[PDB]
Amino acid sequence: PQLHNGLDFSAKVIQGSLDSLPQEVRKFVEGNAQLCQPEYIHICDGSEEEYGRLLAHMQEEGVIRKLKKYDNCWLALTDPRDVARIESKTVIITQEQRDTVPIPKSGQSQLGRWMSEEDFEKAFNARFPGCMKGRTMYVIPFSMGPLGSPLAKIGIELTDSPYVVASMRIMTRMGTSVLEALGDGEFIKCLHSVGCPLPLKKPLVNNWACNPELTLIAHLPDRREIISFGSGYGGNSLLGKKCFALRIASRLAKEEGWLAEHMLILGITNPEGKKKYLAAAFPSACGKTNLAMMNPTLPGWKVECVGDDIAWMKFDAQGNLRAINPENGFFGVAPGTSVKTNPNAIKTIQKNTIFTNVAETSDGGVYWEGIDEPLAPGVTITSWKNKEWRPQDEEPCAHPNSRFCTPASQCPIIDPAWESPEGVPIEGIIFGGRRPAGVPLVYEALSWQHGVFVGAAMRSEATAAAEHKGKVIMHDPFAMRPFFGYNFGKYLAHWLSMAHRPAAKLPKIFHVNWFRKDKNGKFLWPGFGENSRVLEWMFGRIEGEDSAKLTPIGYVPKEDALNLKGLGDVNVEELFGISKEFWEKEVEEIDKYLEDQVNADLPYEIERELRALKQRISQM
Ligand SMILES: Nc1nc2c(ncn2[C@@H]2O[C@H](COP(=O)(O)OP(=O)(O)OP(=O)(O)O)[C@@H](O)[C@H]2O)c(=O)[nH]1
Ligand SMILES: O=C(O)C(=O)CS(=O)(=O)O
Ligand SMILES: [Mn+2]
Ligand SMILES: [Mn+2]
Ligand SMILES: [Mn+2]
Repeated sequence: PQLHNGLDFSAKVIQGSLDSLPQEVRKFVEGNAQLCQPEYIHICDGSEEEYGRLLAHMQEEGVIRKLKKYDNCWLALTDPRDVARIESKTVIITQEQRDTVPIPKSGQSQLGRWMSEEDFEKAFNARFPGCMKGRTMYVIPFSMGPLGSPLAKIGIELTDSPYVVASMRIMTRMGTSVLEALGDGEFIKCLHSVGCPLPLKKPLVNNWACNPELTLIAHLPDRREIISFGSGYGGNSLLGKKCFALRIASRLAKEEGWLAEHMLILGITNPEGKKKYLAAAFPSACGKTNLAMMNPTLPGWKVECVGDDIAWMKFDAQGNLRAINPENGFFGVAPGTSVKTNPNAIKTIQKNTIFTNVAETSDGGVYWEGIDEPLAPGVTITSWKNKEWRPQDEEPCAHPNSRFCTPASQCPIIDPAWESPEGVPIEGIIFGGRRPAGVPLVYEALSWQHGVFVGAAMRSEATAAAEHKGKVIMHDPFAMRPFFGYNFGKYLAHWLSMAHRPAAKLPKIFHVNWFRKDKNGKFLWPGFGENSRVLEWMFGRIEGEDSAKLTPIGYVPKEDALNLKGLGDVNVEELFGISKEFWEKEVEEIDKYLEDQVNADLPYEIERELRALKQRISQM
C-alpha cells in the first residue's frame, strides 16, 4: 500500500515482474531501489538472449571489446586502481569483537577486520543513498552448488554493473529456475554498487566505473547480508565467490557442522585403475589452478578437475568427508598460463571466456607474460593500459592479477562428478605455499592434530593478490587468512573436533613446497606436470605403502621412493635437506605468531604440537 506513487517500482521494470517475485525477495529489491534510486530494474533470467544483449550493450558503451580471433571471447580493461581484492577495506560486522577475531595479546589481529554496527551504519549512509542514479539495478538470483544439493545455498545480488551480471552467469548458476527453487526459503542478501551515480562528476578511466576512495566490502553474518561498494573487480564485486562461499559460508559451516575452505578438488587415477580425490589449500597465486588442471608427465596417470578455488566439505552417514565445488566456472590468473605450464587451461579459455586486463594482439587474440608462444610477423600488442606495447618497455603488457572467466563444463578434463549433489570422497588434504628455503619438497603429518597444526603454521612469501609488496614471508594459515568468517581459535577447534566424530574416515594431511630455491635463486624442482611424481607418493601413502621415513617434522619419502626417472639432475639432498638452524628460527616465528594472534582462544592440542615439534628439533 501507499498514499502516492513513490514506492511502487513496477513502472521501472524492463524485464520480469515484481508481482511474480517471492514476498521477501520483492521487499529486498524494492527496499534498496528506494535507497539507491536506480533508473531501471532488470530481473535476470539467465537466458542466452539476455547474456547476448548485455555483451552487445557493454560493447556499444565501450566497456568490453570483442576478441575476433576466438569464439565469443571478450576483453575488459579496468581502472588501474581497481585490479585486485582490497583486504584492508574488507570488514566483518558482529556485535562482539571476539566472534570475528581472537582478542590479540598485544598486536593487531591479522585474522580479520572487525567493525561495530554503529560505525558501519554511518559508513553505509554516506555511500549508498542515491548511488545508482540513472543506472540499471540488475537482480541476480544465483545458487552456489548444484541446484538441489543438500549443501546448496541460494543468493540474490543487486548490482548496477552489467560486467558483474555477465561474470556471475559464468561463475555461478543464475537464472529464473533459481527463483523457483527458492520459493519462500532463506537466501543471502547481496548488495553491490560501483559508486558512480549519473551524472558523472569524475571522468572514467578505460570506461571503468569505480570509486576507489569510498571502497568498502562489508559482511554481516548475523543478518545474512553482504554489502559491497566502490569496486567492480573480481572478489569485490562477484559477491558469491569470496564474500559468500568463504567468509559467510565459514560462519554458516561452523553453525551447521560442515566446512568451507579455500581448496581445489582433483581426482587422480593410477595405472592400476584406482581413483582417489584430493583437496589442496594453497594461498592466492600459489598454484591451485595449475595443480587442479595438471597434465601429468607420468604415463598411465590421469588428473581430473572438480574445482580449483572453493570447496564445501561435510561428513556423510558413512563417515566419508565429501566435498563439492560450489562454483560454475574458473576465475584464474592469466599470466604464466602457457601450453607448457597449463595446457588444459589453454583448451578451455578459447571460447565463451571473458578476459580482464590482459593484452590484446592486433589480429584479435590475447597475450600475457609467460605465454611462451611467438606471434606472427606484423602482429602488434596493445597492453592492458590501452597503449602500444613493445618488449623493450619496463612495464608488462598484462597486469599481474589479470584473470580469465571461463565456464567449467568446457574444461576437457572436468570430472564427471563435478555437478554431483552428493560430493566426492576426500582421502587426502594438501597444504603448502611459496617457501624459497628450508621447507622440503613434501612431507606427511604424524596425526590429525599435527596436520591441523601444519595448516595453522602455513607461511608464504607475499604475492600480488591482495595489496602487499616486498619479499616478506608472511603467515597464511590454511590459506584462509583473508577469508576467515569468525574467530580463528574457534576455527581450529572446529577442525580438531572432526577427530571426535564416530566412524570418521579422516584423510591424510600433506605439506608441499614447489618453490624451494638453491643458492643461485634457481628453482630446484621443475614443478607443473612434474608434480605428478609427488602426487604418486601421496597415492601410495593413502593405500598404506611402506615408503615413508620418519623425520623431526614428519614423514618424508624414503630413498628411491620417488619416481625421478627423466629428471636425473634433481638434487635430492637439497630438496629434502632439514637444517636444524632453520627450524629453530621457524618454530620461534610460529610460537610468537600463535601466542599473539590466537592468545586465549588457542586450543591446547595446537600448543601441544608446538611443544612436541620444538622438542624433536632440539634433539637433532
Ligand atoms: N615453480 C612453480 N610455479 C608454479 C607452479 N604452479 C603454478 N605456478 C605459478 O604460480 C602462479 C599461481 O597460479 P594459480 O594456480 O592460478 O594460483 P592460485 O592458487 O589458483 O591463486 P588464485 O587463483 O588467486 O586462487 C602461476 O602464475 C604459476 O606461474 C609450479 O608447480 N611450480
Ligand atoms: O584471491 C584469490 O584467491 C582469488 O581467487 C581471486 S579473487 O576472486 O579473490 O579476486
Ligand atoms: Mn550510452
Ligand atoms: Mn582463490
Ligand atoms: Mn585459481
